[PDB]
Amino acid sequence: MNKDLLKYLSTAPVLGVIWIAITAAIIVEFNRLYPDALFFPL
Amino acid sequence: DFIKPYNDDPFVGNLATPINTSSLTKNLLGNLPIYRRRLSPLLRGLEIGMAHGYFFIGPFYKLGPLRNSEIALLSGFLSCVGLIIFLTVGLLLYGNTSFDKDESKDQLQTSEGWNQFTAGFLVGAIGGAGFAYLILVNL
Amino acid sequence: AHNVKIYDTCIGCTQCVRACPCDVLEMVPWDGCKALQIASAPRTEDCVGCKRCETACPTDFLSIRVYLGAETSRSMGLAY
Amino acid sequence: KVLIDRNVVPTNFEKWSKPGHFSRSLAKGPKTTTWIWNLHADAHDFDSHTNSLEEISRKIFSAHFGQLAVIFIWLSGMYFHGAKFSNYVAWLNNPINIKPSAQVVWPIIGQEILNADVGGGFQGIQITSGLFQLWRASGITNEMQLYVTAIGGLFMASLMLFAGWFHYHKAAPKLEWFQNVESMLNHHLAGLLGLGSLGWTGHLIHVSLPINKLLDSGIVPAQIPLPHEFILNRNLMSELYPSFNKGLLPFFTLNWNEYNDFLTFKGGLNPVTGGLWLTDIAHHHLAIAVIFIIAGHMYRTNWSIGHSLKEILDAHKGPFTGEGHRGLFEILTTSWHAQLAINLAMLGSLSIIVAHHMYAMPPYPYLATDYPTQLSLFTHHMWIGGFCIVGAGAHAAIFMVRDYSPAQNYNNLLDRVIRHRDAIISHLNWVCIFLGFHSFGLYIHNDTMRALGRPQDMFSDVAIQLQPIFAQWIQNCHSIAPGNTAPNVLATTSYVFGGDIISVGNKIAIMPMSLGTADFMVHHIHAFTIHVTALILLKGVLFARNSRLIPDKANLGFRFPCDGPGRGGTCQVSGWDHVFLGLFWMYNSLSIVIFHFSWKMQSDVWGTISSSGDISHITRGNFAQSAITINGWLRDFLWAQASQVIQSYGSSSSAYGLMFLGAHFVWAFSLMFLFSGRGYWQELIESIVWAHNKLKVAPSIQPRALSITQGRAVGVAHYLLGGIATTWAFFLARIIAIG
Amino acid sequence: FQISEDTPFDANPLVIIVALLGWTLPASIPSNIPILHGTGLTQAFFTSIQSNLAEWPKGPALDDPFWLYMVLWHVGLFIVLFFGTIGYGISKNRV
Amino acid sequence: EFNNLIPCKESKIFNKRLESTIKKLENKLSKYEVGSSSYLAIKNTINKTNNRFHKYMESGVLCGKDGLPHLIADGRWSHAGEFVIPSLLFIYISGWIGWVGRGYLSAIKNTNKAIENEIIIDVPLALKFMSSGFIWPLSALREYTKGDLLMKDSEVTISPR
Amino acid sequence: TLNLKMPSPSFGGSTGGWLRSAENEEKYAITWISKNEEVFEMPTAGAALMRSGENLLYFARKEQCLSLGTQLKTQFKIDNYKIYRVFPNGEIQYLHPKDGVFPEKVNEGRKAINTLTRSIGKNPDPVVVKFINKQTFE
Ligand code: CLA
Ligand code: CLA
Ligand code: CLA
Ligand SMILES: CC1=C(/C=C/C(C)=C/C=C/C(C)=C/C=C/C=C(C)/C=C/C=C(C)/C=C/C2=C(C)CCCC2(C)C)C(C)(C)CCC1
Ligand code: SF4
Ligand code: SF4
Ligand code: SF4
Repeated sequence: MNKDLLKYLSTAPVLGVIWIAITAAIIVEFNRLYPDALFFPL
Repeated sequence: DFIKPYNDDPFVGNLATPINTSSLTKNLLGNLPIYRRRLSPLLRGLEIGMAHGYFFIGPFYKLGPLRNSEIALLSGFLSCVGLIIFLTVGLLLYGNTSFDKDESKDQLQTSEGWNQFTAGFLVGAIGGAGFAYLILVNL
Repeated sequence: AHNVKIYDTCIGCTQCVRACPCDVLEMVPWDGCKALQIASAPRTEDCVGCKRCETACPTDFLSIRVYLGAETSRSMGLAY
Repeated sequence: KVLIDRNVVPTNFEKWSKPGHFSRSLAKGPKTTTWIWNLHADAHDFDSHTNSLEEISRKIFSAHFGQLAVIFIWLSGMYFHGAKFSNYVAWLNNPINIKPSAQVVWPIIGQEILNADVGGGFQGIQITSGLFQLWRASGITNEMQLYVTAIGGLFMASLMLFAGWFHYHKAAPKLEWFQNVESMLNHHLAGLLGLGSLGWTGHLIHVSLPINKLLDSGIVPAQIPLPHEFILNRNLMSELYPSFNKGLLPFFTLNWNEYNDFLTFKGGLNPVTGGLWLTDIAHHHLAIAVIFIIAGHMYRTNWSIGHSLKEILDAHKGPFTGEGHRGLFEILTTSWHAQLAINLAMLGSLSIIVAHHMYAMPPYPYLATDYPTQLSLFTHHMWIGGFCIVGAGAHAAIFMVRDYSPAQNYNNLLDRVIRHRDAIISHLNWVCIFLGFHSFGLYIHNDTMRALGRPQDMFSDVAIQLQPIFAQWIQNCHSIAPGNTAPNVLATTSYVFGGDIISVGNKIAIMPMSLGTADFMVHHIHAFTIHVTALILLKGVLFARNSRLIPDKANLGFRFPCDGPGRGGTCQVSGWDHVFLGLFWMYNSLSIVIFHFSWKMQSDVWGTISSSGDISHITRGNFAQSAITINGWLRDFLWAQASQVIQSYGSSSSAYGLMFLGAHFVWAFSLMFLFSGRGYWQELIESIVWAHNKLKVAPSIQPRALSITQGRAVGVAHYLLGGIATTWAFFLARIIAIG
Repeated sequence: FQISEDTPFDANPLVIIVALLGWTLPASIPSNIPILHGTGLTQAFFTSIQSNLAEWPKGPALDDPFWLYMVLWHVGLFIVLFFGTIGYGISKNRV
Repeated sequence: EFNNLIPCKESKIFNKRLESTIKKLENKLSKYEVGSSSYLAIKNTINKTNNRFHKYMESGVLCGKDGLPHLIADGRWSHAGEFVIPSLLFIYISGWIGWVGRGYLSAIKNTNKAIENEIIIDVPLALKFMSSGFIWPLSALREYTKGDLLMKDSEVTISPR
Repeated sequence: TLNLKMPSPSFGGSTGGWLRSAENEEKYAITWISKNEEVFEMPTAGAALMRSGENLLYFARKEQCLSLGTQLKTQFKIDNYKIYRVFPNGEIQYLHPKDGVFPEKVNEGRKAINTLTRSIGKNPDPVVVKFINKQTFE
């Protein structure tokens, strides 16, 4: 893959957005599949 | 063309325009009591007082809190006198602080001159208010 | 008038003098630095206290310092 | 002449990983976090990147294609949401009893509550953009037509994106091409506006007219022929509009009166839909098309005929104005900022005209009795107008700092304006004080008199009256004009001026708006707020280059925080700082305009009618007696109408409750920036940096407090966002409940 | 008369006379619209003046055609006066 | 203790909340046709609501007189899931983020691209640090005892006093 | 000496010029020599026409004169300008360039005013000058 493009994908805002979006997705998907966890079940 | 430097001096902060330097403007201002030639400060004050006192009664008479009463006009007159006294004290305070021993050649721009003008304004103004009352109380 | 002082860390770069819009400052001969000159403030009666001189000064901390003081018509920058 | 340079700029990603390549100052890279903010702030300040007017012009032209691409994607999205996620077809069948919706939320963390019961078996967010009414007027009757329009939008977006790339990287026009202002005007008048209007007339006559006539007669949408049927089978048209039997012969022989069935001059409103007659709209566009195509033959291009813009300008000089318009042609063909200033002022002013004209002469079917849409469209277009006007001030000031020269402006109108700036600003200062006292002062008088138990001493319709007699007289002229000064018009331009109460369903579409003391008072508030906004912006422009305080201000530039604490203190002297302050006053001004609109319409216009004919207004005519005190606005407007937004939790309007609070938060947060200064913040950051250095976790890009100017920018941006979004939430929650 | 500091101005009252005749004549061409009756704007205005002076103290009502006549008539008079002054100014080499 | 509280399964207010919530949803459900997308959406909300209330009932979370779950965060282990266990989870994750971020910062300072690698991340280098976070507590503890965690007070800049 | 009869640039006038305080407190004069007629910007706003030869302008503030001076130097390469303070009583002080040479250029004869033989960090604490007329920066 093109090195200049890869360098662009490594810039702070691009990595910032991608990483936050993945994190946000993980939280969304946990809450979509295991909803309403007010506490750890034990 | 019509707009020119003021007093033929382009670096003074003013312009000569129709509003400030036309013949009509110069004729009007020159003959107003404050500027008019060969007037004493007392007479300047007297004429100014009369003109102002006369018109002061209208707002108080027609729009004051007693406008709808039988004594509307008298309330109007007392309100003027009240206003006139405050304005006179203003004039006293202005003269007291603004003039000292400097006997300028204008006359009016002096302690004594300004005191004559203030005397005029007071008597003129109560007079003019008085005269307006007499017209209105009849008509 | 404002007080302007020049301290002995001056490197005689002239930038404060060039920055000053009221001609308060000038360069005078000196032995203390490689440039063989120091800034001077002989006309502080004309100082408006804008602090452009301090902005221009490269040394750390500053070599020129403006202490705002008693106001006059000159210092307040009045054209009326 | 077409003048171009080919293969100018290579296409690769090399510079994408070199932030701030475009600027000499930024290309060296950061030493400090200030650099990160500067990168964004300076990205589109093209004339700060280069001195070449040719280079600047090329970037602008290409950026414009970029903007058009974005607008096509947005437009395409609206159509696609119409096609895929809306109750458009259901609404088409029953527009009085179905709320439009074209946004549906996914069921996550309980947010599906926001899918409201809008009717037609549908659940979704109720929209207020007026798209459904637009699409109905266009003759769209099914989701297939929306899908295809959406796809066409994506095609156009891609075409704009190609043109942007092409005209920057591959075939960039020369400066001489851009300075062809005579040719540009001819093409934009005759071509863009003229042919645009003619083309739309074509759609109106051949598609909108028949379909809407059938819809309004009560034919079911699915039973109406498709648009092309009316084109191919003329008899379908001639059934509806008999003059189509005569074809195009009346046109070429100037027997234009033959077409008076589909080209009308009715005025008023369609009684079925409560919108303007489409036959009037068709005639409007035909007339406009003719005028524009003629207008676009004014200027000289490649032949002997036409005017030189320069020659026109140079001739207009009189005894009061020195060299007159001499030198303006050079300004307006060498300064993009000067062009932007004019064009923002006019575009903004136009948006405001659109707001007023669309509520009073509702052009779309079922717009007038969709109260949420009426309120939304007026408010939206007022805001867009305000922001553009403040922008005009910004770009007028930037011109004065960067592009003005004395040699170009010797004793012309521009020179003569700046030579009496003290006379202009002093008088505007006075008129603002006068207006402030004799407008807002009347409300304070009234509050005081009513609190003191003296209603007879108030300025009101039932005490000391201030009747807007001139506005009342104009209303009367407009009401009697049909068949008089407008002899061939059948009805008023607007029922707002007088005449009938138009109703659709049992909802009032439009009716006469009485003007009394409360209307007089609020009009002088508008005069006041607009004059002050003008004062601030005008002052910024006229004193951008210098003042008695700062004789060399232009050298400091457009955007600088101050010139130090001397001369008494010089914070906020720059042109930029006048825009900053002007934004708050524009915000203040337009807030009162939209509040006036909201309350007046609910009190005196909108509502229900019985069969007997008894009008019941939303707030029952309380405007006349309540809108003449500040307490009345606080109580009968803000407190009373906030009931909807404030009681919205646990319902489909709960999003508005949340946005209302969220917007109050952003507003208050703005004050941290506006009321403080960076000296405090830079010192605080020093202690925090100490802790990071101690733990060997300090960044090499050193943390700095925001610049003085950025602090101000952040402050006003949060103030506006918070303030405007609060009103948005307030308005929508209210009007969706009661309207 | 000087329009400014040391600037003599003509102020020829023929301009006013020519303007008044220049407007009043064509404005007296008759019309067919109901508000102007079968007369022109000049006649309509002059008639409304008479009819309103017949009720000396009582001023014209809002809805009286007088107001429309007055404004329309003055708009036309003022346009001719305006261009007339500029025209005379061109002839006198004000520019 | 906690006499002002009661288990949510024993709470009449908590049960009434379920009843009233469902009753509202079933009224909303009656406006739509059986089988329609709208109908199925409302049914999913009804099921999700029932699941939530039953889950809390079976948990042994305490309810106030408002009939809402109240959490105990004093340290007692019978309520560990309400705060202590979430807390340990948070500390483990947040400490990881901090530790790997601190490690990356230090790595790039020992290069010529100390500033460039802050705005344009060296992604391989970053992923190496991110991958190494799972034993940050021990790493951090050893670094502390080695005297590598902290700078001396005399090696950090300070202002006049 | 100044020379009050020296001619001025051509200018139609503005409202930005001097007011009463110039007449009865002090005003400033700037003179210069230009090779050719040329348009320049007034620091009080507006375009004015520089005469070829001698030019005299009056301003309310010293900063206005110096601002014009800087414009003359930068834009027109005129470095022969002189600035004077003019009192109502008729007295005239020459101000700039004070000794013939611009202040930015070192010149023997000048003496250091307001210099201190220490760095800024060696000033005494405010408490030490409490109840005496000294300043910490003296
Ligand atoms: C700011 C606008 C405003 C206006 C227009 C009014 C008007 C009024 N007030 Mg209200 N009032 C106001 C604000 C205002 N008020 C505010 C902010 C408060 C504080 C809460 C009040 C509290 C108040 C009280 C407690 C009372 C009033 C009362 C009144 C009435 C009588 C006042 C009077 O006699 O003045 C005297 C006026 C003058 C001496 C002169 C006015 C200015 C002149 C006309 C200007 C002329 C300029 C001229 C055109 C220049 C031409 C020059 C050239 C041609 C020569 C009047 C209706 C009284 C009342 O009874 O109400 C019915 C009363 O009791 N007011
Ligand atoms: C704090 C004390 C105070 C008092 C006792 C008053 C009293 C009054 N005010 Mg109010 N007023 C005040 C503060 C006060 N004011 C302030 C701070 C404001 C600004 C918000 C106002 C604004 C205001 C307005 C706008 C109006 C009043 C009016 C009135 C009068 C209404 C009752 C009436 O019907 O008389 C009718 C009035 C008369 C019969 C005339 C009485 C005039 C007296 C005799 C003049 C005396 C002047 C004094 C002795 C001069 C020397 C003082 C100083 C130079 C040493 C009453 C005299 C109304 C009024 O009528 O004023 C003329 C009115 O319109 N007031
Ligand atoms: C690896 C990054 C890192 C680490 C280990 C720390 C550590 C610390 N910060 Mg700092 N901080 C950081 C980044 C970091 N910070 C950033 C980016 C900012 C700008 C927002 C700050 C702003 C900040 C302030 C204002 C304060 C601290 C304080 C502190 C101390 C107490 C905990 C705290 O309050 O955090 C609070 C910090 C935040 C809420 C900011 C968000 C942290 C982000 C999410 C971390 C960024 C991670 C980075 C992008 C990962 C890339 C790694 C990858 C390339 C491998 C602690 C020494 C406090 C202190 O001095 O106590 C003594 C304090 O008042 N920090
Ligand atoms: C409307 C108009 C105008 C204006 C006007 C005016 C501004 C007026 C004013 C006026 C006035 C404002 C007047 C006044 C008067 C006054 C008088 C008439 C007085 C009198 C007095 C007397 C008779 C007496 C006195 C006395 C007495 C009683 C006793 C003791 C004291 C004395 C001696 C002082 C003009 C022209 C622009 C234009 C046209 C229209
Ligand atoms: S503060 Fe301003 S005026 Fe004073 S010496 Fe410094 S630069 Fe000159
Ligand atoms: S700027 Fe600072 S270092 Fe340079 S000459 Fe002035 S005081 Fe000395
Ligand atoms: S307070 Fe801030 S903006 Fe004002 S003079 Fe000082 S540094 Fe400049």
